[PDB]
Amino acid sequence: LTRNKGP
Amino acid sequence: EWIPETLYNTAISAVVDNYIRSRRDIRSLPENIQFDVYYKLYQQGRLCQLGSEFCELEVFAKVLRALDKRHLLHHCFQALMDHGVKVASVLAYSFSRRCSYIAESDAAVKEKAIQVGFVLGGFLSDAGWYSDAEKVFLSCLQLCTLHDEMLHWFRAVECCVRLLHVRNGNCKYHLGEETFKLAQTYMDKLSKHGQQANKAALYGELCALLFAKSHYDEAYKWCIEAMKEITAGLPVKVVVDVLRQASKACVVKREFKKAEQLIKHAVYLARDHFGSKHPKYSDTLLDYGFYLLNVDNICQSVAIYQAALDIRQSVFGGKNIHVATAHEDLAYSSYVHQYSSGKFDNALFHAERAIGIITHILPEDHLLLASSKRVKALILEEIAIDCHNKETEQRLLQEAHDLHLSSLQLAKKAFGEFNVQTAKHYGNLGRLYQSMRKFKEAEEMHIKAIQIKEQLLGQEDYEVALSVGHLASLYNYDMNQYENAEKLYLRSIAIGKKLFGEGYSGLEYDYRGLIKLYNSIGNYEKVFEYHNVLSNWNRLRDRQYSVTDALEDVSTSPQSTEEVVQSFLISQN
Amino acid sequence: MYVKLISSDGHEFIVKREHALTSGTIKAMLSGPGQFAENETNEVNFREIPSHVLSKVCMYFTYKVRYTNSSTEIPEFPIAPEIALELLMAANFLDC
Amino acid sequence: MYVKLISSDGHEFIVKREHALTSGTIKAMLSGPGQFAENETNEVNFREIPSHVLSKVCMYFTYKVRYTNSSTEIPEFPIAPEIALELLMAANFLDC
Amino acid sequence: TSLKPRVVDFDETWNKLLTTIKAVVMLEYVERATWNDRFSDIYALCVAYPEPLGERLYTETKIFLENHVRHLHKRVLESEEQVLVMYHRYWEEYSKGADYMDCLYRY
Amino acid sequence: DVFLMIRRHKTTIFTDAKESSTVFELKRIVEGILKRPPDEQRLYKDDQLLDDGKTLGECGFTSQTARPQAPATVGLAFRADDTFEALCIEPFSSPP
Amino acid sequence: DVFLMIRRHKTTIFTDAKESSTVFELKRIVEGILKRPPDEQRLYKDDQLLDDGKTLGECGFTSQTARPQAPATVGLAFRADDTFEALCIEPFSSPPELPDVMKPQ
Ligand SMILES: [Zn+2]
Repeated sequence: LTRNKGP
Repeated sequence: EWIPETLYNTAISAVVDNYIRSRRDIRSLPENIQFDVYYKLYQQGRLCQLGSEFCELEVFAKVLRALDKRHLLHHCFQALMDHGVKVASVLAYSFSRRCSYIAESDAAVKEKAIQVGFVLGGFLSDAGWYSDAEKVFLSCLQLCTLHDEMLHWFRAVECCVRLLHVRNGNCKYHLGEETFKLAQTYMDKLSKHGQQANKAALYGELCALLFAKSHYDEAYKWCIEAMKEITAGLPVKVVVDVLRQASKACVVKREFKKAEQLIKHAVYLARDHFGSKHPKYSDTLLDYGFYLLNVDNICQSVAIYQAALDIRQSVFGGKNIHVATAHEDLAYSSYVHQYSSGKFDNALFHAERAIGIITHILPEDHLLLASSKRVKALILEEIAIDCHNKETEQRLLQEAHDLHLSSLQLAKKAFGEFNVQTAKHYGNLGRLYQSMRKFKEAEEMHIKAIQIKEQLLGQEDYEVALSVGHLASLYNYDMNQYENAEKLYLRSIAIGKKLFGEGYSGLEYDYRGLIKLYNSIGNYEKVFEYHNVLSNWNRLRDRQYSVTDALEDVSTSPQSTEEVVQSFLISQN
Repeated sequence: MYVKLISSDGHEFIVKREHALTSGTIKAMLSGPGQFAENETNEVNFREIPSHVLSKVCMYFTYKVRYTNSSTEIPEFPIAPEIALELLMAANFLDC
Repeated sequence: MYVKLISSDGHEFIVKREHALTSGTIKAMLSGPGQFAENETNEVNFREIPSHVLSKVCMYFTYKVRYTNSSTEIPEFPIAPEIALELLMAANFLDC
Repeated sequence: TSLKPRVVDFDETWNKLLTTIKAVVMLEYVERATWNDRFSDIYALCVAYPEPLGERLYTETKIFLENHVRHLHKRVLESEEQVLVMYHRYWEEYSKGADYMDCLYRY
Repeated sequence: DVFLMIRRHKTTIFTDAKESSTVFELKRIVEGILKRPPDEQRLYKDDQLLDDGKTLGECGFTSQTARPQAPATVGLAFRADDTFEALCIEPFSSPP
Repeated sequence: DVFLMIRRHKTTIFTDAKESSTVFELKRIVEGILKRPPDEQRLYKDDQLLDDGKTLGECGFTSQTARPQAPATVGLAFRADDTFEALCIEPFSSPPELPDVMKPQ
C-alpha cells in the first residue's frame, strides 16, 4: 500500500 | 405446538384456489380481506394473477389503503417489478390518464383524486420508482393548480415538496431548482392570503438537492432554515427527513459535533415511531453510516450500513434502487474498512450487485451509476494490485478505467466541470493512472482535483487533504519528486490531525510516506522521531478501537425533539 | 350452558359456549349487556350471516377446539368452493 | 366547404370539409357518387355510427387539424372509458 | 342481507348506534337483539362502499365520548360536598360502560 | 371421538360423544338444553327410525364419517297433541 | 381562438372563432352554413342570450374551456316570424352503461 482510500 | 389454522387464513387458501371463478367478487371485499387474498397470491407464486390486478389503479388503491401491511405490499410490488410486468409505470400512466379527465369536475372528486395520487405517489417514492412517481405527482400538481381556492395552494405545495423529493432521487437536479421556485411561489400566494404553511419539508428537500449538487455552502444555510422551520405539530416523517438531511449537510461542512446530535436524534425517532424494520429507519441508518464513514468511525459504519441493507432487502426485494443504494454504500464502507486488510470479497460482492440492479432498472446515462461504478472501480483497483498476476492486474485496471471514465462522463454531463463529484472522479483517475504507471496523467488529474477542491470547498477540508495525500504519494513512492511531496504530506497531516484528532486513519499512510521520503534522502533524526509518532499512532488507534456498537449507542430516548433542534440552532451564531 | 347462534333466516345453531368463545366477535357480543339477559342458553343473533355459512362457522368452532395443541397431524378445513368467499367474509367479521 | 356528417340517431354534425378529410373513409365517401350532391354541403350518412361517438369523431377532426405539426407539446385526446370501445370501432371504420 | 360492503348512509346508522351507545355507558338497559345488531352496524360502517366510514365512526365516537364526559363533569362539579361519592358512582358506571363499549367497538 | 349435528327444523344443535358411547345419552344431552324428557323424542338417523338402546359405534357411523369438521347430521322430532310430527329438516341455504 | 358547437335541434356546427371576435361573425358563419338571417338567430350560452354587441371572450367563451378537444356548446334558435322559439337542444345519446367493476355484486 502506498496511497490512501479513494474519495 | 400444532395449532389449527385460522378460519380466516384457511378461507384465504380456499378462495385463492378458486381464484379464477371468483376474480370479480374478490374486488367486492373489505380492504383488509382484499389485501390478504392478493398477498396469498404473491405467497403462492401466482404473480401473474397478482399482476393482472395490481396494474389497475383502483384495485391497487384499496390495496394501498392497508397502511399496516405496507411492508408486505412493498415486497409483493417489488416481486411484480422483478417478475417482468411494469406495474409502476402502468399505474402512473393509468393515474395520469384517469386524472386528466376530471379537471373540470367538482371539488370532491378532485380532492379524492389528489388523495389517491398522494397515496400512490408516496408508495412509488418509498418503493424507489421516482421516474414513475414524478408523473403521479405532476398530475396531482396539475389538478391542484386549476381552481383559485384556498386549500388548493396547500395541496399544490404538498405536491411540490414531493416532486422535489422524487427528482432528487431520480437525479433530475435541473428540474429541482424550478420545482423549488414554483413551490416558493405558491408559498408566497399562501402568505399573501394570511395562511403560512410549514416550510420544513421543502427546505429539507432543497438541502438534499444542493448536497447532491455539491453546493454544501448553500446546503448548510438551507438546512439551518429547515431546522428553524421544525415545529411540534410536524409529522414525524418530515422531522426525520429534515434531521437526517441536515446531519448530512453538517458532516460535509465539518460540523461533526452538530451532525452526530442530529443524526442520532433522527435514528432514535425513526426507530421509535416506525420501528426496526421500516424503510425510513433504513434511510436513517444509511445517513448515520454516512456520518460514521465521515468521522473515521469506519468499523461501526460497516455494521450500520449492513443493518440498513438488511432492512432494505427485507421490505423490498431484488432489483430495487433502494437496495442498490444500500449496496453501493455498504460496498464503499467495506472498501474503506478493509482497505488495509485487503479482503475485498464482501465489498466487491456488494459493488457488483449494486451495478447489477441500477443497470437493470435505470437508463445507462443515469447519474446513479456514476457513484456505484466509482465504488467498484475503487475495489477492482485494490484487488488488482494485491494480485501478483500481471494479466489480471492489467485487465482489472482497464475495467476500472472504463468505470471511472463513465462516471466522470456522467459528472460532466450533469454537474459540469467544477463540481466536487468531478473532483472526486479526477482524484480516482489520478490514483488509477498512478497504478496504471501513467505518471504524467496521474499528476495532471491529481492537480486538477486539487485546484477544483481548493477553489470550491476550501483549503481546510477533508477531501483536499485526501487528494494532496494521493498526489504526494504519487510524488514520493512513485514519481520520485521528493521536494514538494514533503509540503503536501505536511499539509495532509496538518488537516487530518486538526480535523480528526490524533486517531485519523490516513495519518499512518502519510507517516509511512514521510518516512520513505526521508529514508530516500537521509535525515535519520526525522525518521526516528516520525517512527516514534507512528508508534504513538498505533498505540492510540487500538485503544480507541474498543467502542460499543452504534445501534445502541443512540440509546432509547436520550433527548427530545425541540431540544436537539434548539441545541443545533442557538450555537449557529 | 351452550350458546344460541341464530342465522339470518332464523335457523338455530346451538353450539358449546367454549366452542363459540374461540371467535373474538362472539366473545364480545356475549359480553357486555349481552350477558345481562341470561337464560339456560346465551342468545346471539347474526342478522346478515346465512345458515349455509354459519353452519360451517360452527363446524370450524368444533374443529378448532378439538384440534387445539394436539400432536396428531391436523387435516385442512374442507371449505367448499361455492361457500369460500362468504365464509371468508364470515371469518373476518367473526375474527375466527 | 362544409360537410354534414349525419349519424345513425339523426344528429347532423356540420363540420368543415377540410376537417372531414382527416379520415380516409370520409374522403372516400365524399369521392365519386358521394360528391354528386348538389345541395352545397354534402351529407355523409353514418347509420352504423351513433351520434354520441360521431360527436367525438368530429371533435377529433377539429383537434387534429388545429394541432397538426405543432411546435409546442401536444395534449392527449380526452376520451371517456365508457365511450372508448365504441370510438375504437369508429376510428377503424373511418381510418382516422 | 350479507356481510358485503354496502353503500350505507352514516347519519341514520350512526343515530341507531347513538340511541344504544348512550345507554351502553352509565349502565342503562339495552335489548340483547339490539346489542347484537349494533355489531352488524359497526361492521357495515367499517366496510362501506366506496370509502370505509371507520374514520368517521372513530371521530363521532370520540366526539360523543368527549361530550358525554363533559356533560357528566357539569353534572358532578356543580354538586360540591358530595363530589367524592358522585365521582365514584360515575366512575363505576363509566368503567363498566367503557369495557362494554370496547366490546361493542371491537371490529 | 364422534361429532354430531342433531337437527330439528331450524335447531341445529352440535353435540359430541364417544364411539363406544350409546344412543341413550344423546337424549340426556338434549334434556339440559331443550328441557324435554328423553322418551318424548327419538332420533331420525338419516330419516330412519332409530332404537333407543344399541350404541353409536354400530349405529352406522364411526370416527371416520363423523369428523368434527364435517359432522354427521341426525334428525329429531317431538310429539304434538298426542301424535308425532314428521321430520321437516330444511336445507340451510342455497350458495350463490 | 375559440371552438364551439352551435346546436339548435340536432345540427352541430363544429366551427371555430377568434376570442376577440364578436357574435356578428359567428352569426355570419351560420349565414354561410344554414343560410339564415342573423336577425332570426338567438344564441344561448347555457340559457343566456348573447347580445350582438359583445365579443366571444366577454360572454364566457375562452381558449381554456372551449378547447378543440372539447369545444363548448352554444344554443341556437330560429324565428319563423312568430316570437322566435325556445331552446330545444337534443342530447346526442346515452353511451352503454358500463358499471364500476369494483361495485359489490
Ligand atoms: Zn407476470
